[PDB]
Amino acid sequence: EVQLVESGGGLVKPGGSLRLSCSASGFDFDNAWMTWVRQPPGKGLEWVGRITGPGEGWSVDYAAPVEGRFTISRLNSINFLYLEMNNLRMEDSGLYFCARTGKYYDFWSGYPPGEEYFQDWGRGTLVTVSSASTKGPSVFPLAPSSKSTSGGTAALGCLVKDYFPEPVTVSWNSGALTSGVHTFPAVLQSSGLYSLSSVVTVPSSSLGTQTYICNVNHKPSNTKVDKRVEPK
Amino acid sequence: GIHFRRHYVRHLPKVSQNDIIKALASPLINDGMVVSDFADHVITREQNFPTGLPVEPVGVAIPHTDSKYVRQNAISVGILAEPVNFEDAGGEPVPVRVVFMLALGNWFDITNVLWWIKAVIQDEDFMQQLLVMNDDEIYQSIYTRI
Amino acid sequence: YELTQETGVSVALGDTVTITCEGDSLESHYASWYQKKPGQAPILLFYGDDNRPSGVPDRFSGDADGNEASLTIDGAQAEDDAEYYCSSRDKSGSRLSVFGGGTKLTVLSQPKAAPSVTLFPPSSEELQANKATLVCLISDFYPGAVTVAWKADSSPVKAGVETTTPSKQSNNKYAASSYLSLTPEQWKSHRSYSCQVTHEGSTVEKTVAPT
Repeated sequence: EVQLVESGGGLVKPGGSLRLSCSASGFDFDNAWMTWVRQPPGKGLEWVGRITGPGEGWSVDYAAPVEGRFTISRLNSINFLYLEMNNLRMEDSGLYFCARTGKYYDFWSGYPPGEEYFQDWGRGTLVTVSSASTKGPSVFPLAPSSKSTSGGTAALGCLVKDYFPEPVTVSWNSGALTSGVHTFPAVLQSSGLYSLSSVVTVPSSSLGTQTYICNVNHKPSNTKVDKRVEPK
Repeated sequence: GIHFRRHYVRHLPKVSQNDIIKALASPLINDGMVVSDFADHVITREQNFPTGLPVEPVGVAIPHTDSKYVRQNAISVGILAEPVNFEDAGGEPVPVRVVFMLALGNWFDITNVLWWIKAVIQDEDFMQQLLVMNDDEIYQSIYTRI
Repeated sequence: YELTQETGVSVALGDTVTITCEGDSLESHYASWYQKKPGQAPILLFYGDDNRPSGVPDRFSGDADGNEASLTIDGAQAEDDAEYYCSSRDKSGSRLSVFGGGTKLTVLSQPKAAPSVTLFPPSSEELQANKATLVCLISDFYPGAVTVAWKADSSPVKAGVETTTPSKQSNNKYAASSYLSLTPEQWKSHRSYSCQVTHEGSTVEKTVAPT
């Protein structure tokens, strides 16, 4: 399938500015209509705006809540879509998707200007608008135990404690270890800081030899931790 | 934009389905409204997505292609002497006498024009006039519509 | 704006269900429909009069009448448990688009699954940082409702407990976690701590000790 990759998300103060980007490949980007869509935490999808193509002269339409504050543009030469966001408010917080947009019009039953639908989506980039400060996580090892696992296997993990804002990414052995990996949803603590855990189930016999490292990246604080997890 | 000159209207003799496309494509080439091989792309789209419209009494076809092959919005109208078969747009051999060739690069203009075309072809009085009126009268009545 | 949908609908596994969307713009415009699961991008299911993208199962189909559009799932499977969003114009003839609020489809009569529980004691490194966190990880259960209680020795503790709401895993079961924050001194001054998970009348209790 085609690939859409959003980036630029992070923590911004109310009243601040932010620029998101989306890289696109696998289809005719120059002729494609492109839409931004967002999802505030725990809520539904909300259409943000759409930029058209050359025939419509790159015209852009915006949702009423963002009109005048947001600007959608595109750089076709490198296949990028942008969302420039000014005077941000807390209600702008959320996951921002970019989507390749198709156009539909049924001749006999349709009414202008037909409908737009969203055939491919990126994974989204997270925007947090808040006056709270960035805190990087402390990462602690959860030493292997085979008490709760299948015969011959052991569970070990990492505790990613007290960070803000979301998200953190966790991989194991730089992505070389993926099977048996379970990264749990974060808990929001009363402190307003997040914590999460990631575990991986490994063969017991491998505990002696193979090294197990969890890689934790917290982009908003520009922090990367590579934590070695050893018995016992 | 709109663009629809007087030489974008013509009659056609007792012609291939392919030939009709070329005949109507030529003035749209002569003004740079479309790419050099506009007729080529229109023909190919028709074989996959036919544009015959089964309406009584006058059969209609709306040949077009993807908007990325257009440079300036334009319409070309043709009146066939004898009915030429066009494949049905709904997958179902439609005998066509009027052809509306659309060279529209703007989506909102595409949907606006298709909406207008729908209303006209459902008017069996104006559809009749098109079969008897000349290149001037047809051009005149059609031009008014905005 | 404003297309509107029911907040949630239920369906017996293998049964037929219909999700509706209503709005003035639907008098003139078709809707498109999207499936969305948490942490995953939306997927287009259906659009226009009768258009289903090639990878979408045949049991999904859409219809429209008056100010209403409907997505029907003919024979719901566990994998269909998800949020469904409809989309269309915000007004007849408008160049803007909008989504409905989403409808949660829950598929009932899925097989019960007991939670697997893992309890980790605080690490040496955390104790040296003068902190202490007990980590109780709960996974692979269905349905998605559990209660977590903590004990110090055999006395209940509620101070310093943080528990997530359960979330769907990619395998259609649920996971949750609970954290107990202590001081090193509290951790050191008890014989043991326990995490007790209750799911449909059954409990699993795990215990750890400063050792």
